[PDB]
Formats: sequence, C-alpha cells, structure tokens
Amino acid sequence: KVKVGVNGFGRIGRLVTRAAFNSGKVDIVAINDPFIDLNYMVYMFQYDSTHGKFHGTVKAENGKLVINGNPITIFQERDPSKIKWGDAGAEYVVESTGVFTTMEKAGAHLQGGAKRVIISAPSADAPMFVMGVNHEKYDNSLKIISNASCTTNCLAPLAKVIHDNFGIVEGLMTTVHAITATQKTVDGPSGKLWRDGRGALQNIIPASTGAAKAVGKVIPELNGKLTGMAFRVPTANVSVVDLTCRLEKPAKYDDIKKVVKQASEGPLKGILGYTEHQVVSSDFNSDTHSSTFDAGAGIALNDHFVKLISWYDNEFGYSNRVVDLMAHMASKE
Amino acid sequence: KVKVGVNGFGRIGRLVTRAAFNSGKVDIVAINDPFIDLNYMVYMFQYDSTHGKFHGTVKAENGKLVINGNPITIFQERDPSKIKWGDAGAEYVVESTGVFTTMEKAGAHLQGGAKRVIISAPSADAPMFVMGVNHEKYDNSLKIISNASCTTNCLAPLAKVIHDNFGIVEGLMTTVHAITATQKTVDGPSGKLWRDGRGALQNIIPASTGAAKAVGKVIPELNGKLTGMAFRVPTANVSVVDLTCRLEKPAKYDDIKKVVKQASEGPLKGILGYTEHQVVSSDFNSDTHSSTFDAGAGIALNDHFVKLISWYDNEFGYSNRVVDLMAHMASKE
Amino acid sequence: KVKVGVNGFGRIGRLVTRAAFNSGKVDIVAINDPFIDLNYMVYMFQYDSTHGKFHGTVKAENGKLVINGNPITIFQERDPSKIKWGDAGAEYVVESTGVFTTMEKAGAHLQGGAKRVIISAPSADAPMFVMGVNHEKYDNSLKIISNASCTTNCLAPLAKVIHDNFGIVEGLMTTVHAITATQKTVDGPSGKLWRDGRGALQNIIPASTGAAKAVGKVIPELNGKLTGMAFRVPTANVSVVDLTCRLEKPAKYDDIKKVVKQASEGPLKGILGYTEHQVVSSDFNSDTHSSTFDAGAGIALNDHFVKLISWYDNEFGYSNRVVDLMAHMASKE
Amino acid sequence: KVKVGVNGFGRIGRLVTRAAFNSGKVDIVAINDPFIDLNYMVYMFQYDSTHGKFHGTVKAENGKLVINGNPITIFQERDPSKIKWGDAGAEYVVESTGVFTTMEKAGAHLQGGAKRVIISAPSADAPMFVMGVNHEKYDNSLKIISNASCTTNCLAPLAKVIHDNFGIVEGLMTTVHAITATQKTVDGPSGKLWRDGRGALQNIIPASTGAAKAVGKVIPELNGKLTGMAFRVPTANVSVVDLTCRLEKPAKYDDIKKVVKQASEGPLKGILGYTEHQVVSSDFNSDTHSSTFDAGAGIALNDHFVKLISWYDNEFGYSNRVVDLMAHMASKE
Repeated sequence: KVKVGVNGFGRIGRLVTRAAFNSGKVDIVAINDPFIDLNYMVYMFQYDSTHGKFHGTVKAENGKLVINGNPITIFQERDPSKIKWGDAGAEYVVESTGVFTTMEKAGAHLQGGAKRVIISAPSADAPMFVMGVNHEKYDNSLKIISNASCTTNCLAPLAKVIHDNFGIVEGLMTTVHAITATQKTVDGPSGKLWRDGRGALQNIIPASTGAAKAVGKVIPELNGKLTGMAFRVPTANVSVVDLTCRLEKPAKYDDIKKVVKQASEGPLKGILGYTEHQVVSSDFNSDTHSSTFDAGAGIALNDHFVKLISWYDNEFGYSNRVVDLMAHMASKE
Repeated sequence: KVKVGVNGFGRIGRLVTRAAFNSGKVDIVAINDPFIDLNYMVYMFQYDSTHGKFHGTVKAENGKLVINGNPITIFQERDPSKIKWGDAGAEYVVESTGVFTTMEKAGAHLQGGAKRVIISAPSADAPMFVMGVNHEKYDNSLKIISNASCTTNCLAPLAKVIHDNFGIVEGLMTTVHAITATQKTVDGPSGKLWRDGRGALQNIIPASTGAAKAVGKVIPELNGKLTGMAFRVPTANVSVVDLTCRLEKPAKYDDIKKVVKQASEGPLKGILGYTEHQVVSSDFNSDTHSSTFDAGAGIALNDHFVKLISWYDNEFGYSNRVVDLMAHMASKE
Repeated sequence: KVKVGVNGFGRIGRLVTRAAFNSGKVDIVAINDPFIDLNYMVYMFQYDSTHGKFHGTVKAENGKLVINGNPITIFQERDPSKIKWGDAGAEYVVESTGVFTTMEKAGAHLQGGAKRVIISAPSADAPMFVMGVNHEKYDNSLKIISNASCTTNCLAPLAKVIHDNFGIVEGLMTTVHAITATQKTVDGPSGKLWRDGRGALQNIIPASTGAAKAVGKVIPELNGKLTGMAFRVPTANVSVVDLTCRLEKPAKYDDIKKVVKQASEGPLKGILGYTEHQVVSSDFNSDTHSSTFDAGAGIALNDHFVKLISWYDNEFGYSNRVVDLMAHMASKE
Repeated sequence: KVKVGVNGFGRIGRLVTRAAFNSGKVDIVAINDPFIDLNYMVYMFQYDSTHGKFHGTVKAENGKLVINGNPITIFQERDPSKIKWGDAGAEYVVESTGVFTTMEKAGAHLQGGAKRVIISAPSADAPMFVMGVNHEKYDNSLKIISNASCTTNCLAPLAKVIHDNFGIVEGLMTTVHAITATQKTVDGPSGKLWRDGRGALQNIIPASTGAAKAVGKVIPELNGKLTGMAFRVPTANVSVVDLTCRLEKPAKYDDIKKVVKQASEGPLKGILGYTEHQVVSSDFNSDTHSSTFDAGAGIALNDHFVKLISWYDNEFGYSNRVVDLMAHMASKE
C-alpha cells in the first residue's frame, strides 16, 4: 500500500480522506491543518451535510485521529517546509489547501520528506494528469503532479471518447456549477470577482472557467479548440457540464450514445458512466463517477453540430479520482 | 385606450395586470378566474414574493376588484364560451391559463365578444408575434395572436441583431431557467415528464425547450438553425439564455458587443438591453427588459464561434411585453 | 411475518415501503396507486432526492414490482372498496393517500379484505397509537388504527419522559417544519390556507398544527395542556420541535438531560434518541429515530420554566414507526 | 441636519446609508472601509440582492462617492484612531464593522473627532438605547451609545406593550433567523461555534441569542425574565420572533391583539406594526418596521399562557432604526 498525507482539511481534504478509507486504495497516515484542532477534525469528518454521515468510527485518542481503527498523525503547521512529512512516513502528500499550487510551493512538502506531491487544484507549471485520459503518460521521474479540476475531470473523459470517435473541430462548454465555499451566503466583498461576492442563495453567478482550456492541455489534439463559462447556482453538491461542439465527421445522436456507452462499459469504467434514465442532479450525489453522460438531455441540431450533457458530483467524484491517481502512481513505481 | 380582459389569475395573469396598471398602456376591465374568489384575488395581487408588494390600492367593493381606483369586473366561468366578454366591454382578452392554446379554444373567448384573443403561451396554430422582432408583420385581419414564450421572447431580439449583423449558420441554446409552478417542492408524480416531478429545491432539472424552434418561426431565415435545452435550477425569478452559435461572417467579440449596444440604444429599446456591469440574476429582478445582454459572461473561441449570454426576468419581462403587444395592436387598428 | 398492502405511492407510501424492505419487519405484498403506472413506480422508488437512492433492485416484470427479489402486486383503483385487498393476501393495509382518514373511508379497505387498516395521517375518529407512548394500549379488537402525525410522533416520546419525571403544568410547541408537497414552488392558489399557497423557496410560512393537541389524546394526563404552531421553512427533509413548558416540579437542565438520556438508552430506544454533539438538521437526515433530543440547543430560564429541543426526520422516522406499529400489532395478534 | 460618518461598508453599513439617503433624516458625509475600494463601493451600494437596486445615482468622481448628488468622503483606515473623522466634519459616527463593540474601541472614533459614536452591534459596556422603548432616557452627556441588535430591536417594542398592559412573569423566545454573512455556504471551519460552520443552504442551525437578555437591560422590570434561542434557516432577508410568555394578569388573545393595535397606531408607530393579513416572510421584505406583530400566527393556551409572533426585516428595519436613533440624539442636543 501507499501511505498518503493530506494537507488541509478543507472540503477536498476531508473527502479525499473519506474516499481513501472507503475505497481502501490508499492509507492516510497523516493530516495537517494549520487552523483546525483535532477535536474539531473529528466533528468535521464525522458529519457532512452534502455527503451524509461518515460510516465507521472517527475518534481522537492521544493526538491521533483514529479513523476505522487506523491512527492518523495530526500536524498544525502553516508553512509546508515546517511539516514533518518524512517523520510521518508519508510517501505521497496531497496539497488541497489550494494556496500552494505553484510547483515551488509544492516542493516545500517535498523537503518535508514526501516523495511526491499531488495538487488537487489545477496548476499551470505542474503537469496535469487527469485519470483515464492521460494517466498512462505518467512517469516515475515526475515528483509533482496535478489532478486538474473537478470540471476538467468531468469534461476530458467525454472529450476523449467523442474526439477520437467523430472528431471535434471546435467546442464550447457551459457548466451549471454547484455552490462553493468561495460564494458568500449574502452579498459580500470579494475583491477579485465582484460576481462571486454576490450571495449564492438568491443569485445565479456567471463565472469564468479555465477547465476547457485545461482539457486542451491534457488532450493535446484538442488544445485551442475548447473554452468555456460557468454558472454558479444554489445547488449544494452536483453540477452539470454541457459541451456544444461541431464534429469533424458526421454523427447521429444514437451513434454518439453508443460510443459513450461502449467506453463506459470498457476502458473508461468508473471514470466515465452512461445513464439513459430520467436522472436529476440528486441522483448523482455521492457518486464515484468523475463524469456521467446523460443521454436524454443532449440535443443535436445536425449530425455535425451536437450538444452533450454530463453530470459530475464535483466534491466526491474528484476526490475519488485523486485516490485513484495515487494508486496508479504507486503501481508505476 | 384599449380595454383588456384577463383569463386566469395565474402567475402570468397576475403580472400581466400589474404591468398594465403600472405601465398604464392598457386598462384592465375584466378578470376571470374559475377557482379564485374575489377576496383571494385581492390577496394574491397585493402580495407577490418574487416581485415585491403591489404599489397602489387593491380593494374588493361590490364584486369589483378596484385596483388604483379602477373597478375590474370579476367572472367565475370555467369554459370561455360562457364568459360574458362582450358584456364586460373588453376589446382584447389575454388567455393566460394556458390550457386554451389552440386557436379553437381561443375562439371561445371570441364568441364571448372579445374582438381579439392573445395567447400568453406558445401556440402552434396561432401566429406568434414577439415584440420587437416580427411585431410589424401584424395585420388587422388576424384575431388570434400568440406572444410566444418568455424564453423565446428573450432569445429572438438577440438573435435578430446578431443574425442580421454577422449571420448565424447554426445555433444551440442552453437556458438556466428559474423555478416554475410546474416543478413540485419535493419529489412528486408528474406523469408527462418524470424529470419535472422531481423536487425543485434540491435538484437541477434538465428539460426540453421549444423556444429556439419558435424563434425559427418568428424569424424566418433562422428557422431550422436553432434548437435547445433548459435546466431548471432553484432560483425564484430570473433566468439566463445562452446561445452558442457559429457566425457566417467573422466577428470580434467587441464588434458583437457594439452592435448589440447600438441596437439596445436604438430600435430594440426596452425590448433589448445591454449591460457591461458585473451583474447577477438578482439585479435583473423586476425588469421590463425582455432580453438583457451581458457582455462580460460570453466567451468566443473564434471570430466565427461565439457564446452569447442574455438574462431575462421570465415572469415580469414577458408580462410587460404582452401589454406592449396589445398597445401595438390597438395602434394598428 | 405480516403481509402489508400500501395505499398510495406518495411520499409516505414510498418511504413506508422502503423502510419495510430495509428493516425487514413487514413484507409488502401489494401497492395501489390510482394514477402512478408500474414503470413510473420503479422510477419513483429507485430515486429519492431527500433519501438517496434505494439500495437493492427494483424491477418491473409481469405487472409486478419486484423489490429485493420480492414481487409486489400492483393495483390501479381509485375507490378502496374496489381494491382486491383480500385477493392480494394482505393482512394489514396502510392508508397513506390521506384523503381517507375517517374511519368509514378506512373501512372500504376492510371490505377489500384487509384484516386491519392503518392510517398514516392523524384521524379524529380512529384511535391513535403513537409507538413507544401508548402502543401497549392496543388490543386485538380494534381494526382501524392511526399512527398520528410526524410532528406528534416526535413530540410525544419527549413529552412522555418529561411529564412523568418532572410534570408539565402547561406547554407550547413551535415546530420549524420542512417543506411539504402541499407548499407550492412559487406563489400559487391554495384556497384553504392562503398562507401555504405562498411559495416555499422564498417564504417562511406560519401554519397551525394540531400535533400538540394530538399528544394530549395519546397521553391522557397531558390533554388540554399542549397546543402549538409551525413554521414552514425551505429545508427539504428534517424539522425541529420546540417545547416550551413550565414544569410542576423543579428541574435543573442537567437533570432533564439525564432523564432523557436514561430513557433513550432504556425503554424509549429507537423511538427516542439523545445527542450531545453539535448537531444540525442534515445530521438527522435518513434517521430512524422518530424523536431525537438535542441537549445543547434548549435553554431553561428557571428550574420550572424550560425549553426543550427535539429534531425529527419527518419523512423517514415516521415511516419507520409505521412499520414498527404493524409489527407490534402482529405480535399482539 | 446632522452629518453622519459610517465605519464599515458591510451589510449594516451599506443599508444604514441607504436608509439615510432615502429617509433623508441624516446626511452621510463620510464612509470608511479598510478593504473596499471606491469603485467597488459604487457596485456594492448600487446592487443589493436582498433589497433591490438602489434608486438614485451612485457615482465615483474625484475620490468621492456621489450618492443622490451628495459627495461622500471615503477613508481607507484599519484603525479608528487613524481615521480623520473631524476633518470629514462628521458629528456622529456609526460603528458597523462590529469588531469595535467595546467602548474603548469605540472611543478611537471619538479621537478622530466624532462627537458621538453609535454601535450597530450589541455592546455590553455601552448603554443600549433601542428606539421606541428606552430612547427617551438618552441624555446629552453620553457619547457612546449602542442600538442593540436586530433581534432585540424587534422583541422590545412588543415586550414593552405586553408587559405594561398585562404583565409578564416569565418569557422564552424562539427566533427563526435569516441567513447571515457568518454562515458559510457549505460546511466550513468556524472555530467558535461548530454549529455555524455547517452550511446555511442545507441545514437548520440552532444558535444562542442574547437578545432576550438585552431586552432585560433596555426594559428594567423585565430583566431576568427573558432568555432565548435562534434557528438559522435558509431565508435571505426576513426573520420571525416568537415570545412564549406567561402573563401576570389574565388576557384574552383578542385583548392582546387590541393593545398591540392601539400601540401601533399611537406611540409605537413605525417602531411597531400590527397586521391581521395572512402575511408571509416575503411580505415583510424591505420593511421600515423594526417589529411587526402578526395576529393570526400566535396561539394562546390559556389567558395566562400566550404565544406572540412578530416578524422583523432584520437587515432593513434595524438600519432604519439606527438612522432614527441619531435623529433623536440630534434633537436632544
């Protein structure tokens, strides 16, 4: 097995660890949170409104978070150089805080002693390896990897299947995103985007997403052909991606439906999923599937011009994929 | 002035009348609601959660709804043939219930004595005259007219400006619609669409919209080049339309921004509006503008391939446009 | 085991059956829904936004809803006299539609052939037997029983413990109820209460609840000392009951906390539950506990004057209690 | 007139100034916000989701926020000693940030040059003068005053009328509060209360309120007889206070209804308001009334034991009362 440390007990950090203990694929040896105390950690992990209550035992004995009978060392260090990652015997360390995206900031964890650092947020400098798309391009030499973003994680598997099968000359993506921690409850002062400062509960917030531009990085051919936008709506856990694209080769919508289905049942299993049911966002809650294609929703004007709909549990699916990344990395080692 | 009767005191009916007394353009002589009593009518009209409280006096004296000093005759007849529209001295009658879209059903109001019937819901057989697009094609001979739909009312003015200026080879529309009366509070049995039966508060409901196909009717050239889909999200009053289209002639996004601005300040005034501010859905609440273009949100991949964002207050903007339709019809007479 | 038929596939009906197959205590032989088709039934049962997705297999073979390998006969009869309850071999039949509360209406199911009828809605004429309070007063002679209401089911166990231990001279209850099917998404015409017609998402609806007056029926001593009111807020699944009462004998809040805890761990187990954690409504979602006391929230002005807070999953907890009722009734037989 | 400076452009600060320019009672000469730039200030003031769009002109010329033709000096100073209140010619300064509640912190504004400081948050040391209850006890000698809290502002006028008329031996208050800035959109780390860290949209948060204990300060007789609790629900702007109290002298509910009505139409006008309509929270949005009694909702078990319901627009009503306070203070001078 691979021992994994987590930096930050945020939404991503909490769910990365929940997925790890559930899946079982990686054993979480250590968690570092500058501000969250051990007693608070038990509370946060035990109860999640979006994802139900953690099943298993979370307890706080002798400074150790004992989840499912496994004690986790807890660190309270603001700067990653200070964190004793090597002493915690953590092979891989997942940067989740998100304030350390740049590879230099990531390498502070490396001096701690972590053999490799994984970034749960898109990083420009770091190479990005979305699972099921470009994961097999990973090599042992790389020590800092990014898992891109939840939106990109959803988009790319669908893009990989459609682009290979029919070709995509050009594409535009609209994402109906779910509320994030960034969005304030009522109108509030967000200096960067005045758009997000506005309250989440009563508004519909149009924001800019680089996820399509990140898919262009992970899938080389597609680069420069995908850009997008996002709407933040008052939904707690699940979001939907919509790719309006002009194919290179003609395609009937039932052909599009078939190729996705074939991919879902074959190599993109778990990474991609195909549902014909009359599904809604709630049905996709607590999903493992990074991307789930909906067949009914998408409407195609022409064989060439098609709209594709794919629902992703942003918080859960991404976190499960991070765990999968690390398991794959360990196998490559 | 023109005396206008309203059929149905539903969301559309209530706001059509609020707009009428506010704008002042049409005087509402009569309202018919099979199920809503006069005392209830005062309550419903006086307080609207989405649109604030009606300003003015709504009272119930001698069987008359006296709004702003004007008494409105009230009818309780389920079938429109039974309604005494002629006795109420109503020139124009606005079908709002929506169960009488077909022109035959509409003509029952005509026997009542209404010179013309207007349908606030899209009707296949009836000719559809969206204001500011094909309104000038109205002739005195026609007695049954439809104002199409809120979604189509938003789409078409934007489509009229872009298509004329740059051309549109093909287009696909995604609408983040606001909650409707159709959507149940919690999971409920909707036989037609299993999708809508699902609860509005916690879900994101992907539905099918014929509004793009209706724009193709109102603007002839565009017919067969626009189709779409809609997502129902938990937002009370305002929705956003997104047109991803491939232009025929190249266009820089700043050129697109200019032509819309020119149109907004010139002939499509009120019908269309251009805002560069960092707006959100709430800002567009209680708007008169059937369509309001947002410049910041839309992102263009290529000069040819562009995404256009336009926000519409579905309940208010449409209702104001219905009033405008009738005023235009009266002038033509 | 006891074979149980369900009338109505509404929120209560769906969850009564989910609880039955999960708990395992009663085997659901038959379901009758005048309007819901078998194919729709599979959909509704499989996906619930409030309660996650049903775990197990729900399928539709040969006119039978096969849930977890057990086929359920399906009936489409509007009037209960017409339903073949005896042919379905159903011993107990749960009226859930709620339009048949009166015992005469209930007895139509009895002619169908159901030995006993259970009403999931409070019924005046029928005797009401809340589980864990007056359940042991059930006798074989009675054929029509009511399980009261979710609100009463929460209130009474707490009332039973406090009243016995310290006495309650007088009490007033405020319930922050969760959204119901009755509440319209946007302002709508509800003739009975103008209050509920108003939209659920944006409003806070003060309604009147007879649950406190029903507790007075189930616990005789308390009768005439409890009345209440309810606020409908935009929360999907869980509600909280608040009993402000003046004790007869002095009580320190830590004494109140102890007696409830003792009751929860002893005879009122499952029926009542005590939590000291910093819980919120989401934590109580998908709960079996009809009433869960929160120790932290309640504040006592004097030893005599105390405020007690208890959270109940209205949809799930009640449904589980209905199953428990029937199991108890079968044992008594 | 009195020239008033505002410290902090938060929800309270923005609405205190909106009320000031609308009412007209105080002229806002200066606003200080350490983090909010002038351009951002125009945006925040112009658009408010909860309160509609500001009516009038807000512009940014020569470093001055020109609202309705009046230029407001803008300061960017974190510490109040540094702020040039005297240079801004501001007689009264409203502390709104809330981090400077203690009178020492308040006196830093005093050295700036502000003759008097007003605290929009409850302050222990500062004397608290709720309008319409103890306002006439204000004297010129006092330089630091607090306007208590929105919850206390609602409670006390109702308490003043009921206590005087019938007497209140003891009282307990439950407030269904609306979402605040404190409540995070999704589960988040709030160290002080683990309860509030939980997400506002999906939860119902039981918190502790000292407002009842503050009413005991403003009305001396009542001190020690009122305590309470609050539930944070997902409603954007309006909340409801519920006082369950045992009167000293008998009272029929229609007598309670009368005395409140008499008070509303007489001395507690604007401060208190009585409505018999079937009102809901939305109806009270953008209200000036600090407290509005609802007659229908409250239910009385006995003449002695009564439940009283009063709805308050927390953000708007309080802010208007702050303006009224200062006008009263100026008159006393």
